[PDB]
Amino acid sequence: MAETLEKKHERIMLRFDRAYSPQKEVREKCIEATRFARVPGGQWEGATAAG
Amino acid sequence: MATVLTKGEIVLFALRKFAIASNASLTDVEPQSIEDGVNDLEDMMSEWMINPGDIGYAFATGDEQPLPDDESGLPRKYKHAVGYQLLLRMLSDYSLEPTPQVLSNAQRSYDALMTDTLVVPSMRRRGDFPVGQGNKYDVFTSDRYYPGDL
Repeated sequence: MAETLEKKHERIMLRFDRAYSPQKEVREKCIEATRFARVPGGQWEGATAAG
Repeated sequence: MATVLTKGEIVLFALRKFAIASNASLTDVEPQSIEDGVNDLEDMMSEWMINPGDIGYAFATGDEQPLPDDESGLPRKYKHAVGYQLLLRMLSDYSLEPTPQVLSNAQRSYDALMTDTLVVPSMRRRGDFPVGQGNKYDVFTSDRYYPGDL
C-alpha cells in the first residue's frame, strides 16, 4: 500500500489540504505586510490600474 | 387607466380653459384649430424628451398623422400640466395674452409634474479610495479599494 503503491500518497495529499485550510487567511496578511513594506510599488496594490 | 386620455381631449381642455370653444361661454368650435392643436401637442411631446424627460407619451408609429381619436398613453395625473403648457404655447395663434391666474395655475401644475420625476443621482466612491481593514477585504469580500465604476 506504500512506496510504489500510492495509497500513501492520497493520505499525504489529504493531510496537506487539512493543514492548509485553517492557516489560510492568517498567512495572507503576512505576505501582504511584507510586500507592503518592501516591494517598490506594493503600497498601492489592489488599485494599480484605476482611472 | 381610468377612462383613457385621447389626444383630442387634451386639446379640447386647452381650448375650453381660455373660453375659445366651449358650451359654457358662448358656443362653437372649428375643425382646423383641432388639427393645428394636435400637431402642436405632438411637437411639444417630442421636445419634452429632453428637458422634463420621458413621461410615457405614445407617438405615431410610422408616418401617417396623429388624429385626435388616438390614445395618448398618459396617466390622468398629468393632464392639467400638459394642457396648461399646450395652452400657453398655442395662445398666440388667436392673438391673446394670458392672465396672471392662468400663469400661476400653469406653474403649479408644472411643479407637480416635476416633483414626480426626480432622481437625485447620489454620487459614489471613486476607485482609488481604500476600504478599511475593518470589513475584512481578505476573507469575507475581495478587492480592497472600491470598484467605483460598473
